[PDB]
Amino acid sequence: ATVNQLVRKPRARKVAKSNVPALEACPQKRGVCTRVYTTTPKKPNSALRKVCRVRLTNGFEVTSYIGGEGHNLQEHSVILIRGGRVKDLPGVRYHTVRGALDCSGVKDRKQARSKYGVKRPKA
Amino acid sequence: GVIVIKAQEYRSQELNREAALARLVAMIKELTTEKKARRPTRPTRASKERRLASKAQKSSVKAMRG
RNA sequence: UAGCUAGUAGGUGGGGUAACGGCUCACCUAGGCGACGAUCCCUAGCUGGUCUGAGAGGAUGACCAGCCACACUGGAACUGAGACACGGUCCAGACUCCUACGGGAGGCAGCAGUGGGGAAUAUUGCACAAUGGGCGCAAGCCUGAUGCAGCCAUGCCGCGUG
RNA sequence: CCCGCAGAAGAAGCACCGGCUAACUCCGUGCCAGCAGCCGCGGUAAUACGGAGGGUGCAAGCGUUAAUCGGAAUUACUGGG
RNA sequence: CGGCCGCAAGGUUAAAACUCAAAUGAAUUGACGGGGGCCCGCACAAGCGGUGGAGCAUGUGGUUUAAUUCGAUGCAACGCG
RNA sequence: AGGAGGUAAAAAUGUAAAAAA
Repeated sequence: ATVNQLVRKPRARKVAKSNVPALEACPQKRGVCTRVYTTTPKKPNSALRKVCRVRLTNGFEVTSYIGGEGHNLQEHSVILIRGGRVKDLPGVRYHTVRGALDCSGVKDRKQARSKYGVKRPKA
Repeated sequence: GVIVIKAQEYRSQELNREAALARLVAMIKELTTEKKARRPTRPTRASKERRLASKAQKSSVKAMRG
């Protein structure tokens, strides 16, 4: 509407926001994975998810989500981080790829073996 | 750790002795017994209150495709 | 980000370059730029195009081609048709190597490769047969341009596992 | 490129099966442990969790994350209030 | 936050980080109102006689025990099964 | 039938004793 208002002030395109603020266009990043803990989600559900803070290689203390059940981390043992949210933890933006550089894929896991670092029993 | 306490205001030296004796007892006891730990606590009304939402919500979320 | 600029705006004359020009001095005029967005700050090589989209637009500029710019950092020239120069020279600095301590040497953002950073990205391969260039009367000589292979499912396309 | 031998030998996975969206049952755990792109699932019968078997999709690829556009006529000049 | 205006109180201009999957409008049906109107019931008013006071009977809670069987536990459990 | 004044009062929350770690 009002072309003259448009020729003075152009149609400003709203800035599209990203949801993985690690770094622009960085798929995965390595993380030291310091101080691991376990707390509880919000109102609708209730559990004790294994979650940790992650000191990144660019000095970013991001908060991630330790997946699965059988972990192998504590204060050290550098791993890998992938994006994604779980909505239950009020304030998480990062996931963790099990079967990482310093975290093994959990055993006694037969189905859903693409992720969670599950090796297919060749025998 | 070579503690040095100065007992000054009192013309009598022996009055300053007990003034230093008072400064001895309070200094060490305040550093002796610390805080009481072992917090936190487990939720109480979650067993009910949280489930209260689940009893009224599920009756509404049954869409039945449109 | 509201004013910006003082060889700065123009004039005259001399100097100057292959070439007109404050490109440079002497003197005169007091101007010129500015909301149609100047100075100032952040970001960025640009384009034919690429991806998507009904179209218009939106994002982008790896690969191929055109153009600009850079060569450890800054500056400055010289030879010459042309650079003010990747693999030439002079100076200063930073960082390494050689040393008889006097004094010198060097530049992979060329092809491979090493460390390193990183989520990640390949052999210290073979040969100038073809094509292109350079030089030469020609024959020829050199070329990690180029031509192929090694490695990778990275994508596309295709057959197979009857 | 062509020719001969050729024992089927030497060659099939991964995701998903609550709705969104093609695809189902049982056992184990009992809001604990976990799954999840969106709403959400689970209080001892869970088609949504873990596993088993059956099903579907795509295929030497398969899913996740990331980035762009589309859907977004939710920056609308075409094309909004 | 910075600029500007302001004696000051402040005003004007005008973000982002982070965060939820909503917030919101109008109308509809109920429900509710220490909102209004109409109407009914021992609701009250008008009285009669009790409970709660004492004893006893009987049921429950609690407590206790080797057990004090289970269940019922506002009105609508408690001389109940 | 219009009308005109007129006549009205205090009282909260829903783990609500049931926990500690």
